[PDB]
Amino acid sequence: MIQEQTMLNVADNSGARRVMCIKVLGGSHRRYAGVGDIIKITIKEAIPRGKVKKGDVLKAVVVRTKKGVRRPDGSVIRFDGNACVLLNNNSEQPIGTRIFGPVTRELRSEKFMKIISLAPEV
Amino acid sequence: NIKSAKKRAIQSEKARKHNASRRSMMRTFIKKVYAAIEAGDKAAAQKAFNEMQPIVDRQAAKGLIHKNKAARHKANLTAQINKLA
Amino acid sequence: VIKAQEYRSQELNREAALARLVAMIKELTTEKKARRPTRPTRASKERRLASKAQKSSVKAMRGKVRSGRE
Amino acid sequence: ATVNQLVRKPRARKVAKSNVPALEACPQKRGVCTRVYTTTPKKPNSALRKVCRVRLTNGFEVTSYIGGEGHNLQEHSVILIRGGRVKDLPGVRYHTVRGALDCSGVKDRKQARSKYGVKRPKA
RNA sequence: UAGCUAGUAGGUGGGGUAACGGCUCACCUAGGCGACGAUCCCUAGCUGGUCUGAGAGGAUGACCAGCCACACUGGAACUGAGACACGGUCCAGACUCCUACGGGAGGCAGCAGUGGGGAAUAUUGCACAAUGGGCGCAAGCCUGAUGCAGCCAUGCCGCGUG
RNA sequence: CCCGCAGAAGAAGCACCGGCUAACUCCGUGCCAGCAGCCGCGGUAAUACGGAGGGUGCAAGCGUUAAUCGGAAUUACUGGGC
Ligand SMILES: [Mg+2]
Ligand SMILES: [Mg+2]
Ligand SMILES: [Mg+2]
Ligand SMILES: [Mg+2]
Ligand SMILES: [Mg+2]
Ligand SMILES: [Mg+2]
Repeated sequence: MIQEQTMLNVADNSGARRVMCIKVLGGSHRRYAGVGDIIKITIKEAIPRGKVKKGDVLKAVVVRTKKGVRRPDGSVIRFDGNACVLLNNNSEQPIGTRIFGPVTRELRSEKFMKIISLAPEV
Repeated sequence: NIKSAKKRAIQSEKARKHNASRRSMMRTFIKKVYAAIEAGDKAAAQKAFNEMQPIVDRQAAKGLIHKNKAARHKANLTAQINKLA
Repeated sequence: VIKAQEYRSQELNREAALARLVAMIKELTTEKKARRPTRPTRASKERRLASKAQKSSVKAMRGKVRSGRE
Repeated sequence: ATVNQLVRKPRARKVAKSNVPALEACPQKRGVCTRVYTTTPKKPNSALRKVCRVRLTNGFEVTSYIGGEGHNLQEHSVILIRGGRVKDLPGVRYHTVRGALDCSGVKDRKQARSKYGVKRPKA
């Protein structure tokens, strides 16, 4: 449930620190964003010499949610903080080089193979 | 972690384990002494001192500690002993 | 896009709009006059060369040279 | 004067500033020549000296003279700059080493050919 | 840049170092520094020297040698005669690359070299033949220290193009 | 390093030439193009520009631009002024 106006941490080293979800991509009047869901965000705060400056607008894929995905059996994984990985706005292609924090298996899709490799856990 | 001579990591950490054990032993005997000393009996004080003198002196001779450390320990501990009585 | 509402009647605002549009274009499309460069005047060049030559004369007779006297 | 006054507040050395700041103690600096045109000298010399406006590899955008008769310096030519005032155009405190870095030498300068960067007529 | 300082400045005691020492701790006192410039800010490795100069001085610290400091950044110890350690340990960190996805691994400010920077600077060389260096009783091995050559009119010096 | 080399034999450029600073003529250009360390040269005989000839000077180098000290007694203590 990463909807509009949701401030997100950055689970990689792109440069941002908090980014506001400004639109949930995919479908009309779609409200929320699970883990694998891509969102449109803007950088509400970036570190000084980051790869992206504050104010930019670009896509991002969620990787950690306070809500938590339910596994096929009924097991849930509720992180403590919503955080996403930045993506290029034309190619998916995450911007950052490293990736912090854990991730899940709902990320184990084609375009996010790079993310799931760089990611350390799950 | 480049050359051979990083056997030295083992050759040094094994020594550190043994050395820490020995230092803990030494200063536990010295703390026994100090406990006797603050307790209030030159009897127990000198008791611990006798049973600790070979310990500290041997650990000094073993190159673990330096002999001046045993010196200062024996000195001020004898001093505390005699001021208590 | 133009919003014309100052008058009290749509038949008046409907020409206020067209007036605003044509008056906009007539100056947003102007071809401002092109400023060609200007060259120093003949008399100014003559005064420059005059001063230059008088300075040349004084600076020439101001010096030291053994043309005549060996 | 007044050895006591000198003792209290001593005499000093006026640090003589450099008349080629963009060189900052470097013999030469390359530039991109963001402009290239002609400009008329000051009062007496009544001519059109060829000048350029360059952006060096040390951020110092400077106006630089263009030596010789004729050249092929353009908007994006990697050039090389030495010191030396023009004494004529107020503001030009530098030059260009002709005959290196895209700059051509004057046409077959027989004299001053080490300057103006022209190869020799092999004889 | 006119005030700064509170473990601060001392005292006593306890502790601690190889060693005295607020080194550290607990008390007692109000110290303690500061126009002879404290403090704060900018700059900088220091010296023998070097260049200039008549001399004082001015600029200065590339080579060689003496001393200090640092080892990707931050911190810490360990072992040790000696390190809080260039080619060791642990943690953290940014970066980068691997993977039997659990884990890792790395630190050219050594030589050579690459990319990059620049106006600008050289071989991914040879020998351990002397020298020194460590190891070893020693022979003998290791040594990109060195000794040599590679390259550049980069300086000084000498001879030729008659 | 040392003994034969049959043949000059494969081997001089660079700057300057108005004054400071030394070393001069012609040509072409004619405020143009250009030169310039400072003063400055250039409007038709230009010793200053470009070329040729010639001269001056250094030479396996020659100059240009850094950069420092000197001259600079222009931070003066030696060794200055009001
Ligand atoms: Mg004490
Ligand atoms: Mg580095
Ligand atoms: Mg290294
Ligand atoms: Mg070896
Ligand atoms: Mg001439
Ligand atoms: Mg005076």
